[PDB]
Amino acid sequence: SWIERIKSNITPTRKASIPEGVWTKCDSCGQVLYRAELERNLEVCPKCDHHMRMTAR
Amino acid sequence: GHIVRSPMVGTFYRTPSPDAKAFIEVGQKVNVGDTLCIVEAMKMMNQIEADKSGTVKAILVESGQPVEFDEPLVVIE
Amino acid sequence: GHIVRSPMVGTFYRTPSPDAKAFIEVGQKVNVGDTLCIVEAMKMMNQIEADKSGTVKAILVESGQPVEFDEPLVVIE
Amino acid sequence: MLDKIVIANRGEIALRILRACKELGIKTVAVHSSADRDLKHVLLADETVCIGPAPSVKSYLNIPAIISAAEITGAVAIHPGYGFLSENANFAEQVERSGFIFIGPKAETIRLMGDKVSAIAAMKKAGVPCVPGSDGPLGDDMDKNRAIAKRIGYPVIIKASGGGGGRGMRVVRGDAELAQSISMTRAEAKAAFSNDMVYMEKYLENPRHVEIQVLADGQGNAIYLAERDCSMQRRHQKVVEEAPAPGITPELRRYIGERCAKACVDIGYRGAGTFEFLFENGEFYFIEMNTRIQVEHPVTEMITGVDLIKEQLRIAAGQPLSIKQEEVHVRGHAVECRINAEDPNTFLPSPGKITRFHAPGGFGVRWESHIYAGYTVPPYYDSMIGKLICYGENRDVAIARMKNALQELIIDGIKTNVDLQIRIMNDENFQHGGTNIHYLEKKLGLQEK
Amino acid sequence: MLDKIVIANRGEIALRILRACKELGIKTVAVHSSADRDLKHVLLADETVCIGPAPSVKSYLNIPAIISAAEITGAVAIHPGYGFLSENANFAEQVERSGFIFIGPKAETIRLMGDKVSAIAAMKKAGVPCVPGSDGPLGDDMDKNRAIAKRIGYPVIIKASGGGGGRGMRVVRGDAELAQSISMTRAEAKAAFSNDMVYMEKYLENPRHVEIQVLADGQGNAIYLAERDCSMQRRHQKVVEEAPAPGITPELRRYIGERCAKACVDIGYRGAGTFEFLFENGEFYFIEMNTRIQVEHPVTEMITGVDLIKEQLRIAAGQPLSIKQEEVHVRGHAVECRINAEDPNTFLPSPGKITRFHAPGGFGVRWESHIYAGYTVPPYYDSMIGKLICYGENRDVAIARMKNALQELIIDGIKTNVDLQIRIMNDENFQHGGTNIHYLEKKLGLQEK
Ligand SMILES: Nc1ncnc2c1ncn2[C@@H]1O[C@H](COP(=O)(O)OP(=O)(O)O)[C@@H](O)[C@H]1O
Ligand SMILES: Nc1ncnc2c1ncn2[C@@H]1O[C@H](COP(=O)(O)OP(=O)(O)O)[C@@H](O)[C@H]1O
Ligand SMILES: *C(=O)CCCC[C@@H]1SC[C@@H]2NC(=O)N[C@@H]21
Ligand SMILES: *C(=O)CCCC[C@@H]1SC[C@@H]2NC(=O)N[C@@H]21
Ligand SMILES: [Mg+2]
Ligand SMILES: [Mg+2]
Ligand SMILES: [Zn+2]
Repeated sequence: SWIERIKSNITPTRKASIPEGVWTKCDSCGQVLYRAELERNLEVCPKCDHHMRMTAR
Repeated sequence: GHIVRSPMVGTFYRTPSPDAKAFIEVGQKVNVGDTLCIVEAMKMMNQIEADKSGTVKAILVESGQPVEFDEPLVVIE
Repeated sequence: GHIVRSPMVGTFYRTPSPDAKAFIEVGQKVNVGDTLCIVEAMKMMNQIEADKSGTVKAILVESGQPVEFDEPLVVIE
Repeated sequence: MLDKIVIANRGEIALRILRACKELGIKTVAVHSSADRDLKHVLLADETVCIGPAPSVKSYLNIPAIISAAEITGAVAIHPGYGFLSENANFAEQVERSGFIFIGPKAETIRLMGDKVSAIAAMKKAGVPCVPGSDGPLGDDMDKNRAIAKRIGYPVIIKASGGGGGRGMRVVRGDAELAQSISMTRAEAKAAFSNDMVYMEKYLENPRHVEIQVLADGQGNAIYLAERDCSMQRRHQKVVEEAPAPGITPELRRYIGERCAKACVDIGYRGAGTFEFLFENGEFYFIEMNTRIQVEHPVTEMITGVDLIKEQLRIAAGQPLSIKQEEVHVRGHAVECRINAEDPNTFLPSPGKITRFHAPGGFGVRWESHIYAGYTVPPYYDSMIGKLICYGENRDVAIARMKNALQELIIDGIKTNVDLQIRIMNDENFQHGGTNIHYLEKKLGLQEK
Repeated sequence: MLDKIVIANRGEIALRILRACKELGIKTVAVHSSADRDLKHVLLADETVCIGPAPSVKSYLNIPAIISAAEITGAVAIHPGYGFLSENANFAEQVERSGFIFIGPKAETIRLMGDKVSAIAAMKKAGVPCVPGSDGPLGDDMDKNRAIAKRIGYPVIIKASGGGGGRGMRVVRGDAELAQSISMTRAEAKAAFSNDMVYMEKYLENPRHVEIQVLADGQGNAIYLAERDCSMQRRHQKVVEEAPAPGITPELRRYIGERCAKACVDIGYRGAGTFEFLFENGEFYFIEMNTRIQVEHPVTEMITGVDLIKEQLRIAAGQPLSIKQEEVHVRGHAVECRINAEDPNTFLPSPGKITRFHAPGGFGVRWESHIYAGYTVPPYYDSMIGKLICYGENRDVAIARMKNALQELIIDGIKTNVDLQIRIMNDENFQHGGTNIHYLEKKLGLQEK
């Protein structure tokens, strides 16, 4: 009866690769962010609107 | 006792680097402020800090084994 | 007490003929051997005989009202 | 249209007929037994009549009580369905004469085609090919019996012309026990079906059960719908039936369909019925006619889009066929899988209560039954409790859905033949499609040490 | 074919997608919330991942957690479904870039067509007729706003271009409250959907909701399947949807379908999406595009015979369209009837436990849901618990079956909108077919003394 299952675990061998420089973090709130989104919102975490560093240029 | 659970989803790593000592290990107790594991997600190797000071009774996961939200990680008695 | 039930299906008639006295009527008790009603089926007007001698407490059906198998007809206390 | 009819049957076919009736706006009357008081179709019906006690003979075969119900409620016809009084030609005669309309063929063809040997003879006369055999009921001329056996070729099988339900058939390996086998087969036929007629028909070792569905209004119109194939059988009882059948090119489809339509015209057939066959090496050998609505009727409905029961109820109302032969189309492929209350292996009925139940649903999956939670299966009749389907645009898709649906399905409280259905579905040859009837019987295997 | 995908959704569409995946042999990954641990589709799935707590924002909209699951399990695509992250163009961008395949349109068209006004502009450019209105987002030039209002003709309606779910729309009776109405509508749009864009579009008083389904592989192929009609609505929320729509002659069908196919080609559309419309006096006025798989997708599947989800999963695997425009056929008529956990009148959600449940089944009746006995409805998301269908060869037959199925259906423990469905089905005008969208709203009535 599928209504009562075993609650099996996931297989570790499965492995997918995400590019390194496409996901950033905001330590102010902890919400992971999409680097291009943050960089397009003038380095402003859209979650908590916490300003961050920006390059002079 | 208490069980601390991963608050996000991602690969489970205990050693911060490919060849590194584990942040914690069975036996040695931890305190409120200390990193217990690494939950990688999108190459951003995050860290987990306990909330109740006590002995590390056991570790319910293994390095390289993906974990889900609220997935129990370690039980503190 | 006991309830005698039609053993077949068919139209329920109490007077054997279109203008006839009822075989039985409330009040007057019956005996084991006596016709209680007529259950017409295919124009073959059959008859029903009680099995337990007792008072006719009531009649649960009415003339012209079809009845089914094991349909309760009269309850004898 | 018929102003009201009586569902002279019980269960899956009863509920299905009830749905068809309510669709066509024809009020319904449910004639139930005392044990089947809380059936689905009973509870969903306008008017419910009890005709007898639990046993079949006392209650559902009590032709007098059924006609009583039909007269008291004012019906103007009756649907027997399949099983109980499906092919009882005398029941048809009585219903015809009593003043009501018998939904199905006229009793005359019931008598002609209910005798297997007369059916085969008329088929030969009408151009339908037939299996080699006696070509007549077996007499006591043992010399002639063995001459015919030698002429057709051993092995041979004895079948009671008045037998039914896949019983009363025995295989004869040689003349050594031919007389005793014939005598005991006749005795069993007498005991069960009260008829002693026995006949000899050739035995085939590599058949592929086929049957072609036909609708005829009895007014010179007879059409043939999609094919079928019930190859999988256990004890000659069908379990899985795929419609159409793999490898039946449209040429053969139309070739045999035209002959079957001509046969229906010749017999003047009325109602829905199916000419069984047997297939091998591109040949057909008539073996019977189930002059009723079969059990695997859906698998023609979902691929043809035509509701058979509605066609029957229209014919009974006197309406001729509203569907031409050309306008009938087979679009795709289907599969069906009966659910039965037997033990998955011992094949012993296990009636009981169903604690928990959950339909499949999902696209293309059709669930016909009456069962539900709290429904105590009565240990008093056939063991079928559902005809499940899975229509696909091809055989692979249909099997896939079946697998998924069977996964979803839960029926708890009584053992059932779901494990076997899953195992058949996973079978490689079955997924290829085209096994011989024996396939399942051979998989059964034999003794092990 | 996609080696594995993640069902980034929950419920009826989640279970349906799971069935489609298992059919096509594509392993499945169920991303659930902590409250939805014992969903059907969750339990029937290969691998289950929990991504957050009960609320929508913490768990199911947690794009990071969904991508986490998709990376850990090794998927190579994701299905969002409809609702949650269906039209979040940024979600599409992230999924595209992260390394996985977004099952649906490319994010670019999500952005272009998720803005209602840009969608209407591109439609005008592509030849699709559009409703009179602002022809641009509303500025603060009250003079121009009132000039446009006078030009199109009162009454008028304010709709947030970034709004969704039939909310954030207000009808303006006159200029007296035009400014305040606009301000509060913008405020509600900001509060809910974070977007302030508002625009003015003419108001129609006698519309007949239409929407034409289209499949395009994004490689220059775009086909149009059968029509639809969601006329019946309560608070602009659909309840009943018939497909095709009464009175849409094949001429209009093909006329609008060719234009919509050309539009899909011009936009280079990829995935399954539906061009809503509005109908009256033989005219069409585009109003939106639901660049996803709608909720009433079945009612095109059963009349066309094509499984839409399978078409999507094939397009995502790079396969072009395997169905030509000519080979698509509409054979019959359908009807659908959502089941929701609201009070039958107050329209207040009533989540709880379902003590007893019984599917309809029967010919032509399709039951899509996940509910079952013991399933405690979570008081945390939308109130839909099943998309029930009844396919007929004509509208009368389909309604009849619906009536019968609704009769059979039992769902106990939580109040539901079955009484209302029965009452709508019995409605004379509805049975005739062709009511205006308001029909149900007008039947509601008004105050009584
Ligand atoms: N002449 C035959 N040769 C081989 N198998 C047969 C023959 N006749 C019947 N059978 C087997 O028995 C099954 C049922 O035969 P049928 O005559 O339809 O009996 P019933 O009336 O019991 O259904 C057939 O489908 C076939 O598998
Ligand atoms: N211009 C309009 N005139 C009349 N009714 C409209 C108009 N625009 C929308 N509606 C009503 O609102 C419903 C939903 O509109 P739609 O733009 O699709 O909003 P949503 O994005 O909330 O579904 C339509 O089916 C229609 O009944
Ligand atoms: C990127 O290549 C995906 C795999 C994760 C690599 C990192 S290196 C640091 C951690 N140690 C380890 O074994 N794998 C993790
Ligand atoms: C035949 O005409 C069917 C109706 C039954 C007629 C008989 S006459 C005797 C019974 N009395 C009565 O009122 N009807 C019954
Ligand atoms: Mg047979
Ligand atoms: Mg819309
Ligand atoms: Zn932040």
